[PDB]
Amino acid sequence: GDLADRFAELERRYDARLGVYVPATGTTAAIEYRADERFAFCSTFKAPLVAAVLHQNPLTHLDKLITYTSDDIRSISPVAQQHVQTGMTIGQLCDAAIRYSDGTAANLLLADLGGPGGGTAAFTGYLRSLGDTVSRLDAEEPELNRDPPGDERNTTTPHAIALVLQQLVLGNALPPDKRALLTDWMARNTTGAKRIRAGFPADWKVIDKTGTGDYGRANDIAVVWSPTGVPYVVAVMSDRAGGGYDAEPREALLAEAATCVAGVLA
Ligand SMILES: O=C(O)C[C@@H]1CC[C@H](NC(=O)Cc2cccs2)B(O)O1
Ligand code: NA
Repeated sequence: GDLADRFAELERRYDARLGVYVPATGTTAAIEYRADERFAFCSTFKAPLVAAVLHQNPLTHLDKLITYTSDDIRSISPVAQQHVQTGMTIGQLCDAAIRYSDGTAANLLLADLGGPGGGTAAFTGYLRSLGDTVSRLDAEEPELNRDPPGDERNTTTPHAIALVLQQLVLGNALPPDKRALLTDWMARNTTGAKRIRAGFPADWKVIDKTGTGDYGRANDIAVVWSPTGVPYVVAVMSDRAGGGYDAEPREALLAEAATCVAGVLA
């Protein structure tokens, strides 16, 4: 259709590979572009990671204090690295993992799921439990960013991650109370002003989880509400693998992709 051609023009203009998935609703068709193609998760996994922790524990667990050392700061950790002396509660870790993409928080929450591979296996299994047979997490931060194009490790697809997020925020994967916490953390995200948010009019609400990696990898997964309160899930994934491991990620690609989506859903 014409929208596919426009996504293709966007890819050509940015010298990038773009993936888009907006699940169909009772009133709207799905928007799909390279939606069954694999893209690195990057920091986007930190949102479903928080859902896994929520899922597996009573809410009182959020008050559990976790201590760690400066040697645990092995990845970009804007919150955790300033709380080595105090520790952080599981809830604070969930907050940081989503709103600041905190990698140490992510690793600690992975550990909290238990089992081999520092909780990476358990994370993947959580996604399996939501019907996702595609996504896989194989390493902790930062080593999960190291995989070259073509390697299936630490990848998802726009389709798979969109349907995960759909079930988590809009569906019944979580009880409404836990769902509200996940939603609130994504709502107050600090990292996403220049991506999906930048492509929707100000009277639309946007909650989201960003990620950035090597090979120009830039993702955003969002739930948006129209001015009338109609929700949609918008997953946008990109890389610029053609330019090499140090290709510049382009936030503006995601904003423009989201603009194209907002045009269809207005
Ligand atoms: O939310 C965002 O968009 C940024 C977030 C930062 C932590 C994670 N990145 C890393 O830890 C290393 C990186 C490689 C290339 C860039 S940062 B994550 O994937 O992305
Ligand atoms: Na500190």
